[PDB]
Amino acid sequence: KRFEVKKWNAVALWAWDIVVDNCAICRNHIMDLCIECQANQASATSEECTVAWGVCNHAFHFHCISRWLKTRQVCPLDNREWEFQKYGH
Amino acid sequence: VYIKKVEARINEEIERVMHCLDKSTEEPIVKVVERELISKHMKTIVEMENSGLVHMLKNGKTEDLGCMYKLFSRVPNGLKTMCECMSSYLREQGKALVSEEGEGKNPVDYIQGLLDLKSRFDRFLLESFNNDRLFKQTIAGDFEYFLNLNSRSPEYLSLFIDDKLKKGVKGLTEQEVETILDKAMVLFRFMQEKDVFERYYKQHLARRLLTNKSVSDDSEKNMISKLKTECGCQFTSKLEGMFRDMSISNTTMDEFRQHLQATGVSLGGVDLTVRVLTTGYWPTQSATPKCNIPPAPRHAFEIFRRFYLAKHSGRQLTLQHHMGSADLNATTRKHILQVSTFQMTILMLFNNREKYTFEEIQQETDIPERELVRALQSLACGKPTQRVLTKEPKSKEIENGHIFTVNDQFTSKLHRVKIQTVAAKQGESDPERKETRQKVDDDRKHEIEAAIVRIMKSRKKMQHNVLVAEVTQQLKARFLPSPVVIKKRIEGLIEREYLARTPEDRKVYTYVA
Ligand SMILES: [Zn+2]
Ligand SMILES: [Zn+2]
Ligand SMILES: [Zn+2]
Repeated sequence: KRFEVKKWNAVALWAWDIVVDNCAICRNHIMDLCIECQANQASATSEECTVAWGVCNHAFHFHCISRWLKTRQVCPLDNREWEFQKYGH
Repeated sequence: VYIKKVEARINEEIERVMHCLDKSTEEPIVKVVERELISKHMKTIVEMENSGLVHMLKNGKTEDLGCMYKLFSRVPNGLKTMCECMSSYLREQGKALVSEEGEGKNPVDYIQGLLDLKSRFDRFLLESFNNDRLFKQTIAGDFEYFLNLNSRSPEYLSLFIDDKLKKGVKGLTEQEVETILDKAMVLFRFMQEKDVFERYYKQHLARRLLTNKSVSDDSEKNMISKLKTECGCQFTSKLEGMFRDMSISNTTMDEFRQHLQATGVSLGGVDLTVRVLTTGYWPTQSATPKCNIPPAPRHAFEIFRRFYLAKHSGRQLTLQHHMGSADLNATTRKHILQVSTFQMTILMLFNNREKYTFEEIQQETDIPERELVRALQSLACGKPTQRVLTKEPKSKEIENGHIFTVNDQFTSKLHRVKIQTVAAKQGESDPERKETRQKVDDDRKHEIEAAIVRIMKSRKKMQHNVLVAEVTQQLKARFLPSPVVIKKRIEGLIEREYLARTPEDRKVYTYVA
């Protein structure tokens, strides 16, 4: 051949049990509102209800995890105390 | 000459009242001597022209500044009359410098000029005013006055620190590097809107760590130590996470090299360098591009995904193209090219069959839009006499039916020639600026709504505007208070279970935890 690849350096991202189809706290979907909301409108304004991303790389609706934090504060899908980094999908 | 002659007059009056008269009578007169005499014309003097304060500031005769400082120290309100004029001059120079008119202010040069004028002002202050408190607070307020404008300044300073950290070519030794870094963080000290600063600093970290390594390998510790004294430890969760992700990436790289030396039956697993990090830390570039990949990178990505889904039970993988690089071994000698995960698919399609066009690479590739355009242009457009992908229809704009060819270009005096069309002159186009502004706006929104739920659970309640003062004081060193935004967002806690904060019954608030 005329051009042959010798070296490659991809960077491979990884996702834990974020479940990009079912929030693990309320069980609705990674997006599509939460249980305390449901209605896409209803005094929401640009639906103030987005996805929250932990350091443990799990994902839930901000509302669900922030309401769950009131009581239990250690991420239900492992044991890690749970921190924050990215908001939204 | 007026200051010198009035000083001579003061001295001769002092010696006269010390001999011919009695020193006791000097005080009332020296009052008028600084009042009905100095104060009188001091006005005309603390302004006007004829080699005046505003002219000696731009000329730089420090002896005159020191002389007038030691002279006007006796007359009351004289320090104020000179502070107001020097502040007017500094505000003029500032609005002449922050001039946004004529978009094109060179980033590393605008902030350099800002440092140049604040340093000369501070040195004139320390040599003449002897570190006076009044002049210091006046220049502080002056700096706070014009720094509310020019919102690209944190981005300009972040681009400056990236240019200084990528390679220490200028100032090979460590002493001047240390001094320039201290001056940089001092300049950053008198800067607001730290959120965009941290965002762009993290973006520059991602740009400098996901590229060719061995930039400094030691200055990162100095940077993180300086940031612990500057930004604090609230942004080191994602900072140390970037470092830990780089560490895990190289560890998994050597581990996958070992596991490939064991298996690696396919030729796809040759010289492989696969890094591993998590979404939270490094933001998603786009919608995980899924364009056709060359058979070798396909096999490499398949092996990496199988490993990440097997050993890491629960974790998986997400293929993408908007990151990384490669070394394309071309072949009179064998010169190895370089492709940054963008030209691999097009060059592989050319290897499979040459004489393609835009339709061929847009039909049988599943190629995206903006980034495809970018790569194609970088490869056949705006190229110096090192063209690796030529075409017959020579033109600036991109057509559809244009055949692509290849040229030798023996000007490469080595075997490792790279095409670094990416990371060009800092343009900062409107779409990327708007999207990062929206991102930092959503970040600010989440930040204020995360600080309020952390604080007001252990504090008292507000009636109308009591706790907003506290939530703005806690964020004074972060960014602007944005009263309208926070007022519109706090009324969104009614839908939240924690502290509905009843608007009509604002007499008593809840504390459900
Ligand atoms: Zn949920
Ligand atoms: Zn919700
Ligand atoms: Zn977790």
